[PDB]
Order: sequence, then C-alpha cells, then structure tokens
Amino acid sequence: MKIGIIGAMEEEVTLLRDKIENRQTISLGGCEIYTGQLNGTEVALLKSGIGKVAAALGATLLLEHCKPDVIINTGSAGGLAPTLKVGDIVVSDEARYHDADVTAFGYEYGQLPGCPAGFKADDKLIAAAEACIAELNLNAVRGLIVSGDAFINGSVGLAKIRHNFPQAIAVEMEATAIAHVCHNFNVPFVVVRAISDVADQQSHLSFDEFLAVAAKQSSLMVESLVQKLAHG
Amino acid sequence: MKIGIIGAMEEEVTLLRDKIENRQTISLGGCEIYTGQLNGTEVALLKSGIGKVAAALGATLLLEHCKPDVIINTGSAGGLAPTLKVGDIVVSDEARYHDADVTAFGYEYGQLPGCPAGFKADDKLIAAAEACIAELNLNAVRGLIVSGDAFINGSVGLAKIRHNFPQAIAVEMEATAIAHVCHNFNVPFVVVRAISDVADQQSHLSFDEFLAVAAKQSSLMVESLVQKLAHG
Repeated sequence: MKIGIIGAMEEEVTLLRDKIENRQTISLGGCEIYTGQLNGTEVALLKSGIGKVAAALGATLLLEHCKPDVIINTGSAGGLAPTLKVGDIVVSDEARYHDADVTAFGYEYGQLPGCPAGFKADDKLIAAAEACIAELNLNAVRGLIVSGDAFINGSVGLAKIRHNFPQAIAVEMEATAIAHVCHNFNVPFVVVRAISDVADQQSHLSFDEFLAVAAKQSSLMVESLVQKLAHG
Repeated sequence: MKIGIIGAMEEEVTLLRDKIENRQTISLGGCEIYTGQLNGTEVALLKSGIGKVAAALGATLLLEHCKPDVIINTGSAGGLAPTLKVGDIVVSDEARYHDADVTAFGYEYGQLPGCPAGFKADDKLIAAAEACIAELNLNAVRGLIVSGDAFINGSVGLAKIRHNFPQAIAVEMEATAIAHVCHNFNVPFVVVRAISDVADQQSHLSFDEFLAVAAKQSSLMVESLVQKLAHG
C-alpha cells in the first residue's frame, strides 16, 4: 500500500519530510514531491499550493507520477458552525465548491458537469482518521467542507455560504479541488482540517501561533494514520 | 517543435483528431490525449473539461506527459464588450480569474498567491493567431478574458465582473486555469475564444447552431496556426 499525503501547512510538510526514509525528491510543474517510507510504509508527500488550480495541479502530478492507493489531505480551515472551537479537527464526509454555479443548466449549486455535486471521502479512511485523532486527544467533527478561490472573512460572503450550504461546517481554498482530482483518478481520499478560527467569534491566537501548534499536531496525526492504514 | 492543443468544443476536437497522422491515444486521470502529427507537425490534442479544476487536471497531464513547446487553447466565450459581435474571435493578451480574492492579504483582485495577477499570452503566439484568424476572414479582437466556476448570464454577476475588470471583454470557465498551468510549467500559450453571445444583447443563433459553425471554423484556424508556428 502506498499513501499519498498532501498538506497545506508548511511546517507539517517539513516535519513529515524529515521523517521519510530513503527519501527522493521529484521536481515537476513547479512542485516538489518527496517519496520514500514513513515508518516502513511507502508514501508520496506534497505541499499543496493556494487556490483550486494550484492544488489540482499538484494533486494531478502526485497521482499520475506516484499512483498512491489512497490520499490523506491535511490543512487548516475557518469554522462555519458556531459550536466549533479553534483547534477542532474537521473530518470531511464530503467536499463541495461554494463558488461553482451552472444551476442555469439544471445542475445542483456547487456542482460542475461530469462530477458528483459533492465529492465523498472514503468511509474507511474517515473511520481511521477519527480513531487516530481521538487517540491523540483531539476532537474530530465530521462534516461538509466547502472550498472556493475567494477567501471568506466577511459577513456577506459568510452569509452566502450559509445560505447555499446550510450543513457546511468549514471553509477553505483547496480541499474540494484535491477531492475532485482524486475522484477523477478513482483514488479514495479523506480530508482533514484543523479549525483556526470560528465565524462570528474573535480568535485568541494569531494565525502564526495557531499554525505552530496545529502543524506539529497534524504531522503526528498523519504519522499515526499512515501506520494505522498500513498495519491496522 | 511540439504543439499542444486544448479545445473546449467537442466537434473541433473530433475534426482535428481525425486529421492526426500516426495517431496514438493516451488515457490518464479520466482524460484522453491524442498525439501524432498534424500536417507533419508534432501535436498533442485534448478536449478540456468544464470548470477550473477539470481544465487544470487535463492541462497538467498534457504538459507533464507530452511536454509540448507551446499551447494553443481554443473554445467559446460570452462577450462582455458591447462592440463585440457573435462570431468575433477574442485573442487573449492575458487571462485572470474573476472569482479569486485574497485582497485581504494585499494581493490584487483575481490574483492568487504565487502567481501573476494576470497570466500573459505569448507575444509571438498572439501575433501568429491574429494573422491566421484574419487570413480566414475572421475578426480578431485582442483583450482580457476572465474565467470563473460560476456561469455568468445575469445582470448582477455581469455587473460584478465589469466592476472588478473594466477591461475584460470575454468570460468563460476554463481559460485562466489552463493559462495558470502553462505558467507553472513555463510553457508559452495563447488563448482564443469564439464569441457565442454578447452581454445585454439577444442572440439570434442557439448555442448549438453557433457551435456547429464555430467548431468547424476553429479547427481550420488551429490547423493553419499549427502550420504557421511550424514553418512560418
């Protein structure tokens, strides 16, 4: 089994990269992919770019070149549900674009032609992620994550998303693009995002302080999840 | 010299594919790429999917696998400038996302981190396209094309685009994503789009009737442009 890992947090990628044995570096289309073994398990590691196209570009290169059996995609996101707390770990049951709209042609809002309206994470990968997260004393919340190229941090944009996706609990800029690529390659995936801030709530930590803690926690979670998916 | 061709119009792709000599078909990530020679010139041909991620996925596979020296990207688009006429051929001087926004972090509207705010088509490819278009008695209009995953066909969405991009003259759903991928691979490109309808103007032809004519015209234009870039 080969596990593909795509992470948004720079420090998490560095920490994981330094743990890879027999490490090789592939440079393509402006991206760097690290391959080798993480505690004996074959892995392919990439830092995702910002925005849908950049994430899709990298995910496509990783899938085509390395052909992993599953993908673990990590990062951070803004929380949309009031009950979320900074530091919660949202685990995707599905991912949808909040800025795709061809409803004029009969498609569901957020859905693009040729794709499911929502891209579904793999049941087994979800279960494994939740077990690893809980084992690390973190709080997993399963739910819908929406992605778009417009950064959300205002009342208007926030209102639009809640109107279009009442069940969305987290928002960021790359998850759905990565899920979409995985879907086109028929590769099972799971998306995980540490919540950095919660809508309508003043955050105590600065993004930098959040990242210093979340990136380390996330790298350990990934290392545990890689092991779990390899040897149960 | 190897020329990559990515077209949105199904009939144009079929017409060009049937002209390819020594044709081979590559199937990857759910895409089909046709390679061989078009009148003696090496080409790599792909039909683009709908939306930014789908187009990026295919463009990435074509560039990585075939490594063309330049990219010609064709299709149709809605015209934003009142002076445009259905059937005009817009030639991109640059492409920008109309739905990307990280201005909160100091970037220009439409720009994503790590990229130019606008992706610039190659001067020489632009000149060549315009010469081929005029030679075929078509009308080339050089200008900015904006792309987004929300199909535009209302007064509100239209107003937003004109506000954010006063100089935008055409809008569609894939051009900028393809330009973005080309940019990351450092591959020169030119984007061309036949205008199917003009903002605030009732179209006489149905999209289907437009396509039947434009797809044929576009395939001939591409065949001429491929020749021109090969032997002047």
